[PDB]
Amino acid sequence: MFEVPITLTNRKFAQRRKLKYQYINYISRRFDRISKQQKKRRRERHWRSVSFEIWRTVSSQNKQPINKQKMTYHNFKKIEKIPLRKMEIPLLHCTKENKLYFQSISRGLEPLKTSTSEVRNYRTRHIVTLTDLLHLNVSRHNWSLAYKIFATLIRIPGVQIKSLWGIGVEILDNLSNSSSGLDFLQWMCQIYSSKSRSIVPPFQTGSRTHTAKFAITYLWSSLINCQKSMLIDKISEWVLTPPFMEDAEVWFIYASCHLLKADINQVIKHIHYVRTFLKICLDKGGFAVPSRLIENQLKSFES
Amino acid sequence: GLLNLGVKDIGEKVIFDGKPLNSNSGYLGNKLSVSVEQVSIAKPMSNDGVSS
Repeated sequence: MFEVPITLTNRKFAQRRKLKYQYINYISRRFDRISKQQKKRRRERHWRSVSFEIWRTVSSQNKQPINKQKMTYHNFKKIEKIPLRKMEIPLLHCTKENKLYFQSISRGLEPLKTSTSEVRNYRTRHIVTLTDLLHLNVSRHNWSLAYKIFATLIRIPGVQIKSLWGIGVEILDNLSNSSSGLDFLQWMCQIYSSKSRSIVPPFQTGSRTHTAKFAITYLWSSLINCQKSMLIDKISEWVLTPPFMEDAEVWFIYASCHLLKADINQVIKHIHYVRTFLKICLDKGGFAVPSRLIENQLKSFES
Repeated sequence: GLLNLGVKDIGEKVIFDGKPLNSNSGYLGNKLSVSVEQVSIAKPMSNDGVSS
């Protein structure tokens, strides 16, 4: 009853997405008309926008104005009537289950089986139980079992590493026996930071644009390994090998490295330093409500 | 660093598309401004083939 961490499937689901986005396109085409293939799905899904430290959202103010009824019954069924037929052609080539699937999604029903629910089979149902027991044991603070789970999981030739916070917290409350925590974190980062589609990202990703998980997690957690102090110039040397260098938040990680080094003219240059990266992190992002707090601290330093 | 100061000297490189805009007219079209910003040098690193 939880998301699976393996690449969803082969099967039907492609032909279903076919039917879906093909029909979508026929209706939206005739709709702009009246208002006046993996690739068809691709263009289709394509032309569309793809007191505390909140990445504040973009709120409503310069946005738009009001609309007034577009769509009576007699006029919707206009736009519906033709594309449904063109659909009657390749519907003739997809399978019965997907005839009825398209039929119902087109009546506006919504399925009550899931892609997981219907992908039957010895092996996957076993993985499903394995991963469940993982997520359960981790909820239970049963770090030992949990760990056993995780290990037998990743042993299996199907699981992609989308279960890393799995370890990153698991191996984290497991001081016991294994290289851990930062080990995993900076490992993830080093491996998946270069070149060396669906079924993806925010908490996994590749290069050229940003990479939540591994990056920021080791990138603060090492600074927490320096709250273990009271290391830094290392974290800021290899933090100081950008660029993605639009990673503004990592600009704030850098400025944090300088406020922690600051804790004689050396300490000056470290406070000068943090003063610089805070605004080069006015790049944009959006942190630290008043930087005048950071700066009141920097004046407690200036003493 | 010298480079980031050096590049700062080069400044823009300007070229004009020449579209009339349909205002004889002194309008030269869109103005392209090409200038670098800052330069960095990565330490020597070995990527393994492709795949980053």
